[PDB]
Amino acid sequence: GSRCAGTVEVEIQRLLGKVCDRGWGLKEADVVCRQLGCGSALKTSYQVYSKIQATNTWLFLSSCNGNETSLWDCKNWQWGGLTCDHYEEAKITCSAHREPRLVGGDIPCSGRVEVKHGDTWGSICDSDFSLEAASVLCRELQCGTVVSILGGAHFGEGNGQIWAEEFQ
Amino acid sequence: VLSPADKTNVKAAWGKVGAHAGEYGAEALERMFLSFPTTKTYFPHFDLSHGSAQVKGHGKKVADALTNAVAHVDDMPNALSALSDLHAHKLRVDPVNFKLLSHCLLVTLAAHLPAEFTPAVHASLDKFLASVSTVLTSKYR
Amino acid sequence: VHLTPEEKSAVTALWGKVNVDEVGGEALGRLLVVYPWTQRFFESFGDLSTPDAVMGNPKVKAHGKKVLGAFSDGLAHLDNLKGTFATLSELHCDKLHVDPENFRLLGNVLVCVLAHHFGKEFTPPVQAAYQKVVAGVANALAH
Ligand code: HEM
Ligand code: HEM
Ligand SMILES: *[C@@H]1O[C@H](CO)[C@@H](O)[C@H](O)[C@H]1NC(C)=O
Repeated sequence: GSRCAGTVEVEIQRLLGKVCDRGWGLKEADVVCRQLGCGSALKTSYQVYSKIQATNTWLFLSSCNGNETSLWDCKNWQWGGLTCDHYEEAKITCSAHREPRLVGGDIPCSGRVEVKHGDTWGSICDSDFSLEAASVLCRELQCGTVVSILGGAHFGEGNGQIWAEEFQ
Repeated sequence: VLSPADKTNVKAAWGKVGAHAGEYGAEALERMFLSFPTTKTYFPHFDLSHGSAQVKGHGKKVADALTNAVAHVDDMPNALSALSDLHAHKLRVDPVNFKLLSHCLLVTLAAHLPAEFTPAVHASLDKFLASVSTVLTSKYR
Repeated sequence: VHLTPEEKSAVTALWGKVNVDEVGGEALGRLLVVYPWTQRFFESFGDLSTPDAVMGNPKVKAHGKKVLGAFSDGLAHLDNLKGTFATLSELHCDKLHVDPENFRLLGNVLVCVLAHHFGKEFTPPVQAAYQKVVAGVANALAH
């Protein structure tokens, strides 16, 4: 769904391909997230939004440090020549899949909730945001524990688009 | 072959093993079962889970046998004659499993007695365990 | 066989605290002491009769450092061990004529050294993981 969550698809010389997860930890995962520009890597898995096709060729990552600015820049990455049948495809969910922010509030950790769906910042309907979701939002922004959930545009109506996802 | 210095080192090392021998043997059996699952085929009637009372009892028996061998280091074939007959004929344990158990015993002793597992003492204990295995695997056919 | 992520994490965590400059030398010295026929290949390393001479040999320590670096290289590429150890296996098989069982003996001695160094931290699960690692290294370094 979002640009920074899902399987790692690779285009090399107009050839579609997907990364095999052998030798694929979180160190290589955050290199991809940094390459796409979405912070660090959260998990080598994603919540599926749409089906994708299957490609015969695979990208194999032997090992690389994890501080590289791009996946191609880290040493000895193999493109094709092996089958990822014994292993699985390499998935990733970067930190900007749903990055929250609080706007419109006159105090540091209060305001209208806005969540970035990869690159676009959009509001949230108060029927799609539970107390657990607000707790996760406050924890992620290092704002501690949630005090209240104020619906009906308490901090003013946002300008843009409203997301249609209920956070479970 | 066990030199007199090697016998001295083995006797000292097993003496400082002392009363912890039963749980040393239990840990060695657990390490053999986890690292080398092929040795579990010789224990189909045992509960092989971690912390098993049956595995702990068998480790106590193994360590008591090793204590008897240490005390009779000059007459080990006679000390282990019953065990030699048992393992070689009734159980038909293949000698590679004996070497695996010797390695796991050495690992247990290294992990539990790091100060006294000197390279000379490690070599002496390896020689003693090889002697035990050879005595127990001699009659194998 | 593929190594499980928990086993890989345990191996990496235990290897992070391994003294590269000393653990390899300790393992090589223990191999030369326990299995004296392995001293046949290191006749150019000087005195190797007394165990104290073997463990205190500077050449033995340097070669153990190199061996442990090769172990680390094979650890970083656990899924591709034959490819990473092709050159070393060819060296040992043709230039040095080292018996493949010596690699398994050195793996077992290295496991003993790790247990000796880490005490109870070398749990039976991480020992099983390291046994898989050293078996893969020896098989990739053999034939
Ligand atoms: C240093 C090596 C070993 C020692 C000192 C040793 C010692 C012993 C002792 C004392 C017993 C008790 C027998 C009795 O009380 O009648 C025993 C039984 C047995 N051993 Fe070993 N053993 C060794 C190696 C092995 C290995 C490596 C295996 C298998 C991989 C093995 C398989 C068995 C089995 C299956 C029994 C029968 C236990 C039962 O039926 O409850 N032994 N051994
Ligand atoms: C088990 C894993 C082992 C690994 C990973 C390993 C690794 C290495 C490495 C990195 C080198 C240096 C290659 C070079 O200088 O071009 C080497 C050379 C050598 N290895 Fe091994 N080794 C292992 C086991 C053994 C064993 C068990 C023996 C003997 C019993 C042995 C004997 C030698 C010798 C004699 C040399 C050449 C010495 C020299 O160049 O001065 N290796 N090995
Ligand atoms: C990453 O860290 C390594 C240290 O192992 C260093 O050599 C390399 O230059 C670093 N890369 C970047 C892009 O900072």
